[PDB]
Amino acid sequence: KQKNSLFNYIYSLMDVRGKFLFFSMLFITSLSSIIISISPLILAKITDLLSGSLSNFSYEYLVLLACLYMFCVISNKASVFLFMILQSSLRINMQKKMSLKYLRELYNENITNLSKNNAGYTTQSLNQASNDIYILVRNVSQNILSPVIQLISTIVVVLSTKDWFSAGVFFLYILVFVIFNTRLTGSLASLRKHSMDITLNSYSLLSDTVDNMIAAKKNNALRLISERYEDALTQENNAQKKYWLLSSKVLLLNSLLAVILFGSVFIYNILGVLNGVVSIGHFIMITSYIILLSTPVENIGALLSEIRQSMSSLAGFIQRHAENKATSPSIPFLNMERKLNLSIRELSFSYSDDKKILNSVSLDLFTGKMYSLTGPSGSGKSTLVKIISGYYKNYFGDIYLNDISLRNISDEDLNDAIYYLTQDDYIFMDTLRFNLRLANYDASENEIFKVLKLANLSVVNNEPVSLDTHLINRGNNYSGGQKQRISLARLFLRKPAIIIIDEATSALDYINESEILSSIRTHFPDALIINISHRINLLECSDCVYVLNEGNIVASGHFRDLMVSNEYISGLASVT
Amino acid sequence: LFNYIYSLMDVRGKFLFFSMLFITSLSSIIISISPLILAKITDLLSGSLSNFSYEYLVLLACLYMFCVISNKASVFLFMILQSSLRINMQKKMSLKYLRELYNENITNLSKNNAGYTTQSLNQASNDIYILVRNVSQNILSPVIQLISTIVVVLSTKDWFSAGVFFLYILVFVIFNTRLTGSLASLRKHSMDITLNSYSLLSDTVDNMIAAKKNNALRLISERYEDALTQENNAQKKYWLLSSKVLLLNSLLAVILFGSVFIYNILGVLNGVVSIGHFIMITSYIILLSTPVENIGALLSEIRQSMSSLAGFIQRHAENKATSPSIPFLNMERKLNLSIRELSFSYSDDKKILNSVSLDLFTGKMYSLTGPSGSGKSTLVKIISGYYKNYFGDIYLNDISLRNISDEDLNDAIYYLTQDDYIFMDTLRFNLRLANYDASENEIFKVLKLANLSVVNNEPVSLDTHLINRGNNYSGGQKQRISLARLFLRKPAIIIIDEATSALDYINESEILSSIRTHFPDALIINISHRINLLECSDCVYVLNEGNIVASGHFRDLMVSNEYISGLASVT
Ligand SMILES: CCCCCCCCC/C=C\CCCCCCC(=O)OC[C@@H](COP(=O)(O)OC[C@H](O)CO)OC(=O)CCCC/C=C/CCCCCCCCC
Ligand SMILES: Nc1ncnc2c1ncn2[C@@H]1O[C@H](COP(=O)(O)OP(=O)(O)NP(=O)(O)O)[C@@H](O)[C@H]1O
Ligand SMILES: Nc1ncnc2c1ncn2[C@@H]1O[C@H](COP(=O)(O)OP(=O)(O)NP(=O)(O)O)[C@@H](O)[C@H]1O
Ligand SMILES: [Mg+2]
Ligand SMILES: [Mg+2]
Repeated sequence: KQKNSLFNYIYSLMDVRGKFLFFSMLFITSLSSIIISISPLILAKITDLLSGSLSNFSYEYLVLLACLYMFCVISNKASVFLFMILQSSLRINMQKKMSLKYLRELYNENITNLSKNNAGYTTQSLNQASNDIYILVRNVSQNILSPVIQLISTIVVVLSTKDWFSAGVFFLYILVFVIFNTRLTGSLASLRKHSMDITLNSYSLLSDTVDNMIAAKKNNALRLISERYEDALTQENNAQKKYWLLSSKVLLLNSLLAVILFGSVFIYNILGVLNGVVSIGHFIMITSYIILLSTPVENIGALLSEIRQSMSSLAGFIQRHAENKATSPSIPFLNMERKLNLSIRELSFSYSDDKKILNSVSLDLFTGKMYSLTGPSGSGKSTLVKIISGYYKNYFGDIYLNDISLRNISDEDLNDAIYYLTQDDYIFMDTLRFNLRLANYDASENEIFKVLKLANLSVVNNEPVSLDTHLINRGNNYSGGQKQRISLARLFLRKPAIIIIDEATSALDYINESEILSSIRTHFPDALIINISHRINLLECSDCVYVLNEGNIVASGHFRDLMVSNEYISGLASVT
Repeated sequence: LFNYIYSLMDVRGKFLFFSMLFITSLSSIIISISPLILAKITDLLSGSLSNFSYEYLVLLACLYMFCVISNKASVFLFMILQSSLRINMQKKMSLKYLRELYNENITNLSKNNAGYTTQSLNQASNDIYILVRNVSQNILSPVIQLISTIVVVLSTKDWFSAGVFFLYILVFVIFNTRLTGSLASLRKHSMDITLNSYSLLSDTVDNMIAAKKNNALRLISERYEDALTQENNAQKKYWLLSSKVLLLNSLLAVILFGSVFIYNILGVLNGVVSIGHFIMITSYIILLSTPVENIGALLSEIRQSMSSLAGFIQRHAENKATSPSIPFLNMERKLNLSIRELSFSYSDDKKILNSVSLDLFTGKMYSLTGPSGSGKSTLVKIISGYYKNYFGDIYLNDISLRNISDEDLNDAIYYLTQDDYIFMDTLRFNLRLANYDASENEIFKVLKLANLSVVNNEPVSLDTHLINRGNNYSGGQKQRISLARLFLRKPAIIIIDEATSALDYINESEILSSIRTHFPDALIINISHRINLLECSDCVYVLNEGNIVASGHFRDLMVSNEYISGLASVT
């Protein structure tokens, strides 16, 4: 079932130019194997014409024979050069389509599955898959028809000259070969997959160490960092050496078998020539076939190995990138109301198992009102808003948005209705313009600059901020607060019903914090605002405060009614 | 360059490399006899065909088989040694890179992402591979086969054949070297665009959640599709030149060797040339393709893998200022900080620190505040030796920062960064980052002081597996990992850059209490917008647009300064 899907996926990556280049590669490889299977006869015809006659033969016929042999050799090499030219053209062709499909496949993945591995891993995963496709494209376009043509014609012709021992031992070899190799192909594929996986693990650890280099540098941790990479590389070498040995054994055994079987056919025809039983022409033909047969034998060996091993390694890739999907019913044409109310009913959640993060959160929130959510680090404020923001769908209980459940809301509509301002910032290495166009693609130069004022990012160090400001990796080109302001500026281009601010202002000064938080309520008057904070002034300003403790909502109501009643908020209101 | 590749080979590596060179050379000696054995077989065919002529034909046919067998055994043996050598050189290459990356400056490290550095290793490893190959295979072997050919064809006194043969190698080596550089430049430029593309993929994948939640598939996809289009165009430009060189080299071979074939045909038809010699000549024409091909590779591959490997050494061994350092410095337990007229720019375009003049002392806690963009982080980063391109001076008990080794500075100062850097590993590993030699107990002791010894009424295990960017943990729990690291370290200066923002008053005050307890003589710089730290400090410093605008006690500043007055009014 998955075998059919694999080849259909490779075929789909080929546009019209791609399909021609692939069939041209198959044709040229097939045509040249026809032509080169003629050449051992030409050689035999040259040999007899000369053998016996004492320079008494048609010199014009020898020239015609020698020219035909040359045509064979020239056309076969022209074919090799033409195949590799078409091969690289098809690699280039299929490359772009493959890479975009990956990015688009990664975008449609769930946050839980995305978080599982880093960039180093996903980057090298594409690498392996691309190469796996390449191998499969090659093995199909080159090692299917061509070795069959050359092996069929060889037994047909040697059978025609009524040499039974030669054609016999020849057919015996292809039989013993195809059996022996298939009986060891899977054993190689498993050893190769396990290696390639360890290789991913190693690239994963390199990107992890390089992304956190400053930390390792400042803690003078070269030894600790170096040793855990050195361990990964040692796991890589050992996995590679295990493949190497099996690969080397198969090659040595296949070589020894060829020497024993084809060596006998060579000795047999030598004795046949010495006892006048066999002609020299025929002896040269059998000699010519023994030599010619190596490349189709090689191309079969390759196909049996390469097709199975690249199909195994490519199977594993398609699995960890298209699998994780529960159901998701969604609504066909939903046009959400400008005013939305949130109703969380007996919400329960666990990230893993054994430990529950949200016990039975029951809340009811309404349009145009600001609410504060607080609790100790580990209560699950972020978790709760993440679930409201559709990060996770594996939850017990229900969440409504004006009668409509979250389960029946499309991820596109949900993201248009709600805007979550994350605890950590996500700044793209690009222009400031690009980082803001993330929020709204169709936004004009003015709409974007207007938004900079709202996020207090229109002027930095008495200088006007350019929309063409290049932003370094993780936006570390900008201050902690300036990073927060990028993410805040995004909100102003968006048009949501619910606005979640998860400690999204923590890096800002008292002036900026208040001005932006003011601009949010001004710009979005009907927006329901959930605010996560450990600070009394941010809790004070809200229409109602909710205290989360160990998964359950322990206290509700006005801040003043809570600053003495509740154990946590009294703990906050310890200062002053 | 070649010394760097050679250095990557241990004793087993050097054997495997020389075995590859030897076997490649030996097989080219053996296979260069081959056209003469074919000639002798053609000679015998036009003879008497006596018992002895038949026996001689067989012994001859066996020698040609030995040639063909030994040449193929050599191919199989070479590829076996090549993969063994790849495996061998692989580890040594990769660690040298990581160790080279560790010794790089923060400014240069920040320039490119992991996607880029990961694929940069990929390209260089492959460039080494190619070079190892072209040297071990395409130098002695084609020379042997080309020399013996002209020598033998010259011996049989065929001047036109040996003439046009020598003419071909001459026209070939000239034509190709004329186009090699043009190919290398087109290939390097392509490989660089390839890095740019991997860089954009890792940038997009690392910030996927952001792009997902902003329904930005179109903007994200478009950006990558543009990069891929820049990649294809750069690749197609190489492809065309590569394809043209190959077709022109093929057309030259057809014209030159085709003439040698027609000449010897006419020589055979006019009784001038024997059939035995005519075979030997076509046998030499056919044999010559592989050494011509290996020279075609050597010429083109050695140049293009040297160009792209030159670039890799340039960007990974340069941009070093000076650093005079100190031989054996054993820093005093008590250190005072003296910043005198400090000025700094990141990109010279704008000044970030105007003329910061400060003086700080042992066992005293100081607070630094100001608006976002004033330069609090910048200043402490310079104190922490992140940057060295600064005007003015910074002392540490008479000793200047400029004369302090980055290792000693990192032992004297401990900077708790604005953003957290959690390693995807065990909690144990994240804490062992601070001190390698730390025992299981020293590490658990530190978990208590960090307020991380219990999470959700459950005891925290040192074997807790931490996901990419530590997103397996809460904002505050992340901050606590970085804080726990400080307790394994032994510094004189402790900088806390908004390192407790994600913590509530209780824990913020509780951890900051255990810091002062465990590090009594430590000078503490605290960057905070909150007041529960500013009020706790022995002195407050207000930074505004690069210059230090206010000093003294917090209470004396919420009277004098409007910024400190307004900040305190948030009660
Ligand atoms: C003139 C000479 C030209 C060359 C000759 C070409 C012959 C090609 C032979 C290719 C495949 C044959 C099958 C290989 C498995 C045999 C090993 C064997 O014992 O296999 C037992 C199983 C099938 O093998 P498998 O599970 O895949 O694992 C292989 C492993 O060796 C289990 O232990 O079934 C049978 O016993 C039935 C076998 C018959 C199936 C098909 C026959 C078609 C005949 C040829 C037509 C196949 C189509 C391709 C070629 C036209
Ligand atoms: N991805 C994750 N996998 C497993 N557990 C997690 C994950 N993220 C968070 N947790 C745990 O769930 C608990 C609550 O996490 P979270 O919702 O981030 O917290 P919080 O209450 O908002 N804390 P804080 O923002 O730091 O003040 C913590 O004890 C975390 O360790
Ligand atoms: N790596 C960098 N490259 C270029 N400019 C930078 C860099 N880091 C900081 N800046 C700029 O320097 C100024 C101050 O940066 P920084 O020292 O982080 O700030 P801050 O005043 O401490 N702000 P904050 O901690 O976020 O509230 C800002 O205008 C930044 O854009
Ligand atoms: Mg949180
Ligand atoms: Mg800062």
